[PDB]
Amino acid sequence: MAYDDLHEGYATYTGSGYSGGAFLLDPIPSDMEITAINPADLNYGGVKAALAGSYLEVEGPKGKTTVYVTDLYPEGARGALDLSPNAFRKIGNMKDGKINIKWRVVKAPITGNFTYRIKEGSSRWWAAIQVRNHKYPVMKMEYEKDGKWINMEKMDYNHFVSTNLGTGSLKVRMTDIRGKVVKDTIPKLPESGTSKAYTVPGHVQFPE
Repeated sequence: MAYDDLHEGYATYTGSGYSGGAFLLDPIPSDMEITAINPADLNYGGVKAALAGSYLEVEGPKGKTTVYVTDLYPEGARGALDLSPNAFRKIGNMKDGKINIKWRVVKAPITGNFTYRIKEGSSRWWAAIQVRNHKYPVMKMEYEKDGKWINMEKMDYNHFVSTNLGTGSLKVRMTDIRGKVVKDTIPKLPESGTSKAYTVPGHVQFPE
């Protein structure tokens, strides 16, 4: 109904998600509080991986904490989260196995601008571009070509994808879950698909 509405569900805990999570957000600091998220809640607004790299404030029987969303919780029911143990311990008893929670999307406790990650295989012909360090969920990414703004499809693996992106620097614009839009420019994509993924610095952030 609204993006920041309270969700009721359950949480278990897991050690997965620090490395190899579905949203390709590595490296994740080993002491970060993180979660995997069920697929229905993940795909808010009909955007795949809408909530990938979002932060959630999660309340359990013992208190509240904030977690970075790094992975899919496969087959997870609506409302359900698979927390890292450092997060789970803060809000419940690990000996219970599974606890009732209430959670909502919150502003990222971060500083600085976006960083972009260009997936391996990317070029001006086909590219997958991830936004990192974003204050709110990224719902939309578009790039400019011949004076037109082209919408990029967000994929399950938390990158936006297009083909035939054109030449020169890539002018992009990002829309958050509140509908705030920021514009940035990324250097030229390679002329042949890259063998390795790489990151490039961004210069903008969603407003407070």
